[PDB]
Amino acid sequence: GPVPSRARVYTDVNTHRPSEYWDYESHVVEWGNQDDYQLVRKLGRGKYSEVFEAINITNNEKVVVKILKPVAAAKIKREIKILENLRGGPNIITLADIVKDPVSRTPALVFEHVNNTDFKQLYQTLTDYDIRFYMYEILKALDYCHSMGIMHRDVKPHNVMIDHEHRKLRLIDWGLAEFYHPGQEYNVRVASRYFKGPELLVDYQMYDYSLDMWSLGCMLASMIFRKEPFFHGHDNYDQLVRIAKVLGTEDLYDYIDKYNIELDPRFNDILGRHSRKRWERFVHSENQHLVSPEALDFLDKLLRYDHQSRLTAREAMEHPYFYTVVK
Ligand SMILES: CCc1ccccc1-c1ccc(C[NH2+]CCc2nc3ccccc3[nH]2)cc1Cl
Ligand SMILES: CCc1ccccc1-c1ccc(C[NH2+]CCc2nc3ccccc3[nH]2)cc1Cl
Repeated sequence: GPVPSRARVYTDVNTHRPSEYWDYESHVVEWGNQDDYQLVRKLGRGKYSEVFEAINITNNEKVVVKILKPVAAAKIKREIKILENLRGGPNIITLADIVKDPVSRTPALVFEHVNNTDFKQLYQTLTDYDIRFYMYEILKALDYCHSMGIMHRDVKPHNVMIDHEHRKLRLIDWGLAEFYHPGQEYNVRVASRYFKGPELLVDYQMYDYSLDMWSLGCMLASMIFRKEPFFHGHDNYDQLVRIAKVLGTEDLYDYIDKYNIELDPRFNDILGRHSRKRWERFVHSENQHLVSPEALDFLDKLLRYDHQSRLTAREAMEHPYFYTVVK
């Protein structure tokens, strides 16, 4: 059987919490008044939800309304509990209300308003300084939820809202989030395929907060190397092959040997052998302005097969990549 694994930080935070903190199934949903909101314009969507800019008529304030489709609606208690637990934390989206549409029986989550800057245009414009600044903002959100015994499990650009005018960031869409309990075996079918950590791709269920740190490295790699997504797999097996063509197979087999992981028996024909690529092969004239030895050293410390060997969110914040960021 596989060798067990525990987080190297915030391991015991949920054991010292009363059961009401993490036992989301026992939480009672206090439903607000849906007549308190007027839908103004669509901001965007997801496979799980329809997102709108709205007005809260009880205080004439702009709000964000997330209408949950049945897939997202199934896990509402867990999403609500996690949002309530993290409310007020650094760069965490603020849940303002929970409502239901009498006509369709569909629920919706109401959030604080975020004046979001263009998604497909933020990726193209952020300077070297901006990337460092915003990465540090994400790390504040990640260290916070991890410290509160929660794994986001869906870190990607679509789940990060940026108000570039006010240089404000929010870590959003906590629908896939989970409470970390040491020794617990989690479902690996979490997050987008592109941002999945190798622990998920190899069916290593006993994962932890470090999964978010892999996803954060995928984001950074994509940004500095101007390749979106950075690991573009066709399916879950191929996703690991894409990772292996950059990180090499040798470190991958050391990882599976360390935890005694069993791969599919056709593993040698699917994965084969691949050498570790040097980060310099991804550095060209058009992206060299985003690359520094500190960016590469930081990246290398996030994109590690061994989930126990990646920087934690707090250690990532001490990295020299962030020295030039005004604090
Ligand atoms: C390559 C990603 C990245 C790497 C390093 C630093 C920042 C970012 C980033 C982070 C976030 C965004 C903006 N993403 C917007 C996501 C979004 N907008 C929405 C609007 C409505 C509903 C959901 C929504 N999700 C853009 C970017 Cl470029
Ligand atoms: C049943 C335990 C077992 C005993 C002996 C040999 C293999 C397995 C096994 C163990 C796990 C799985 C499913 N997980 C496969 C993970 C995986 N992802 C890959 C991506 C690329 C290449 C191989 C890959 N294998 C399938 C299997 Cl068959």
